[PDB]
Amino acid sequence: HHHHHHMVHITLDRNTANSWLIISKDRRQVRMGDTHQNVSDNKERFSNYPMVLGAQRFSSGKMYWEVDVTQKEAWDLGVCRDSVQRKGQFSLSPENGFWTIWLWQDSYEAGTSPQTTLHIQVPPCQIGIFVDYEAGVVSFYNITDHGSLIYTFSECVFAGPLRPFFNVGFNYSGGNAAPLKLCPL
Ligand SMILES: Cc1nsc(N2CCCNCC2)n1
Repeated sequence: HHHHHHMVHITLDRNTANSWLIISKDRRQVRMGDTHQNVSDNKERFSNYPMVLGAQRFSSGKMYWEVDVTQKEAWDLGVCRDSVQRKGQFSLSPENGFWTIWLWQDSYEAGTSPQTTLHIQVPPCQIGIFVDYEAGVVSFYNITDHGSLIYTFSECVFAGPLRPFFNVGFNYSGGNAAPLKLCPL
């Protein structure tokens, strides 16, 4: 992939975060806190899961960014509609407005309905996310393995503005405290 030259500077939107998340001062890192983080509730916040959106909204063009997932046991990454459900239980699927991959219990899977098994030989420490709005494409790249393709969602029906999507995952095990970090360009 030669997608690096569509690189965009992504920052996290505090106001969308689950109330247990801690976003860094530079808005480039997020991690699970050990308690509720002393913020008011609002209609933007993901209530049931440790999720947060990027501040940027995309309705055209080609966009690329990279996320560091080093030492995490569980996470979800990708893009979603600006109008996704925030409150209650829901599944990550294109029908619900999400184009995502994840790590869960040592398996990587794409957020199709039902979910698709991914085949990754080299556990990634960084993930590249490529969106082509006009083509209807969301692609995922293994930066640790020379940029090798992980998954492509094609014929996507975005049906509105897109936002970068993140889930740091729960930390019941004590092995998933590490942050998601947006990597420098
Ligand atoms: C609805 C919700 N968002 S975070 C959260 N935690 C309590 C459950 C134990 N793990 C810590 C995070 N619950």
